[PDB]
Amino acid sequence: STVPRLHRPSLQHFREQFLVPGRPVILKGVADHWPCMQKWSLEYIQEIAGCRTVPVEVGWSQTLMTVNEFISKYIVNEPRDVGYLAQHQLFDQIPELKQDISIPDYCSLGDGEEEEITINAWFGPQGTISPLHQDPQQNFLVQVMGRKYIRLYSPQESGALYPHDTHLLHNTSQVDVENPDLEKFPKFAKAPFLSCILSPGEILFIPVKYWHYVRALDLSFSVSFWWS
Ligand SMILES: O=C(O)CC[C@H](O)C(=O)O
Ligand SMILES: [Mn+2]
Repeated sequence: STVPRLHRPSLQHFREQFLVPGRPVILKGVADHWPCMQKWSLEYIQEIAGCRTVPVEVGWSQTLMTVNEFISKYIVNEPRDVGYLAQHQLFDQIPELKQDISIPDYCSLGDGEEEEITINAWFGPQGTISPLHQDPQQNFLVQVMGRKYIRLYSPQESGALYPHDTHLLHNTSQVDVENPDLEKFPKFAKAPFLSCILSPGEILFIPVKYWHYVRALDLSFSVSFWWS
């Protein structure tokens, strides 16, 4: 089915119908007027961040380059390979940018301290893919630029997702969601799921341990908040 979209639900409604039972939802009307939504053009990103070093996932390999280099080589003109400025705490590195986002009020329903929320940037061209995996905290994934196709499988379906057997990769599925090898992974075909296209100004709540797969449909910038 499709992930439900709710306009500014109350704290109590979010807590009781989504957070506690662990059900995904898209929050509308919450981040849609954060400054980032209008300010973060490529040129703005170059002006504020261009000379800073960032980690870039290529393909598979992990490298380092400036933001200006990342934009030149992997975004504009005609890139040779897929590169993704993924899972990077850009807002700790560049506090000016932190002024363009906010901590969602819903995070205060958690048990953790605000100081310990991890804020990551996800900036890349059309076609970046984060394979199906699960994380150990709650997440608000805020879409700023472009759209993402997202598939969500409940932790109750873990047996059908064939996690990798190493402790290191045990949080990641062996299956390629959009082209699954059903000869090797036959249980995957019948596993139920939710999906959405997440658009600018929308927030996706990914419950703790919910399996998620993400493909960028356009040049994309997302900001995740990992919280408890
Ligand atoms: O947006 C992506 O490509 C991955 C999002 C990530 O898995 C998260 O935990 O926020
Ligand atoms: Mn994740």
